[PDB]
Amino acid sequence: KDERAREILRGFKLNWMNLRDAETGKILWQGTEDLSVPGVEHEARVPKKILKCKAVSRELNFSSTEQMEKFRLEQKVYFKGQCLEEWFFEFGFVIPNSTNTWQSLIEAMMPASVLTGNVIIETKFFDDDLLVSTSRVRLFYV
Amino acid sequence: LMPDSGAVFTFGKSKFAENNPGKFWFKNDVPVHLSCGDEHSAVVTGNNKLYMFGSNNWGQLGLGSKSAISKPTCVKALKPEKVKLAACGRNHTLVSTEGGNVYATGGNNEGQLGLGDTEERNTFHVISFFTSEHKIKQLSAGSNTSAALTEDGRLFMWGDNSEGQIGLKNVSNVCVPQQVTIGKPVSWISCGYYHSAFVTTDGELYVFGEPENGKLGLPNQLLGNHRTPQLVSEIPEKVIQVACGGEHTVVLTENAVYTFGLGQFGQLGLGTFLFETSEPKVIENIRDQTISYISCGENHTALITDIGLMYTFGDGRHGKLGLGLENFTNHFIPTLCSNFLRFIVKLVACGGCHMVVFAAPH
Repeated sequence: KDERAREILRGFKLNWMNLRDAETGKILWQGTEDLSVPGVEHEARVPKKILKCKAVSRELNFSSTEQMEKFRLEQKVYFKGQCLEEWFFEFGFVIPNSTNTWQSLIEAMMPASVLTGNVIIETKFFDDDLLVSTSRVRLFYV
Repeated sequence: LMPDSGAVFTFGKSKFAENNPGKFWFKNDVPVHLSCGDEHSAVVTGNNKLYMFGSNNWGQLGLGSKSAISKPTCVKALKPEKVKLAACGRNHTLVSTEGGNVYATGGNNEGQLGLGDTEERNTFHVISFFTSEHKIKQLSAGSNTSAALTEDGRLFMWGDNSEGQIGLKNVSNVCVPQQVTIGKPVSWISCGYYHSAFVTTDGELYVFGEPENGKLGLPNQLLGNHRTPQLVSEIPEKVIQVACGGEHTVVLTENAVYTFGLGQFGQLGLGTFLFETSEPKVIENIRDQTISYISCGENHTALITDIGLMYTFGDGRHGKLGLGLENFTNHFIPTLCSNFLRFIVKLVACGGCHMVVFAAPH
């Protein structure tokens, strides 16, 4: 289990990520940094108006050398160490040596001036019941 | 080593490799203009060359891609042109040339590139409106907003107007330069994130944009008219410079420095527990100190003194205040950059998570 988790991680790469306004389709944020990498506190600077969005459409582009049965994410939104939201997203079967674009809808308030730099998204990378990695991104609302 | 003319110093997140100490210069060339956006930076040199670095996620560096950049990079495409000025917004860059051409690259969601559309670009595209007739004195750019100020005092703005931040009244946005006039020559322009301000030749300050957090410096009864430029009459003395940040504004007069808006990180410089003000307040701490230049980041501020010393205040994250390598604390009063005490600070620009300084040693 521990060796299999390391094998998946060594062959996994997040190529890019975008955030779109679900109604207009306009990109609010886009990045090329691999935010999935564990042990490093990543940072993202998003427009403060994202908090006014009813729904946000996220696209994740990832590559994986290893086959996966049920690639899925558990995400917790922490504000000053307090969990505000818990999200669950399921991709499913990952064909070995493939690159995939995964689209997910995130549905929605505290002011941006307080949230900025104080919000952490904790992402747990799972294949079925196997925890592959845990990564974190600190959010800035500017 | 470093030439007698000095070096460019970077603080905070410039996205350089490691290491890469955060200091550079140019062979037989000198920096003449600095600009910083939310996550990127521009350096214009005396040989009329343009160097870009920082984030390239929207193609705001104009290098022909959206790939990561980890060092100052010369814009090859603009080499036939004589680059004079640059402005960096949230996700876009504006450039003006001596021959009369103005160029733009990067994000374009609200028409901030001035190209007549909303499609993002990764190379510098000419804005056809501007010709050799328009002698550009100053460029400015905020969050999806753009501005150009000419030598004879005409102001042109474009991009987002959803909160009145480009002063075009009822219009939601424009994708081409539009003139903003109150019937007076404009001497200074600053585009903040969601608000903008200009100074007239007779020393009057005009503000417009999002009527939130007190950043316009206007009394309550005038906040409804935020979509058109309005006079800040509460400042009695003649205004010389204005710098607009994320949620705050900084004003230089021939008597004092004024700040207003949000200051939860110390960016107002008005003391440890003064978190905000809706009316302009004098920074009393530097009342005896003459200030020659003001610069505004998203949530920090820099001031160059009469003799080329620098004071900074605001959010200290990643060392962007330029005070110490180990210090990342927020500063609520203007604090001397003692690391530059043996230096003349000649140019400064403040971004979202970084600051760029041109300084020369004694």
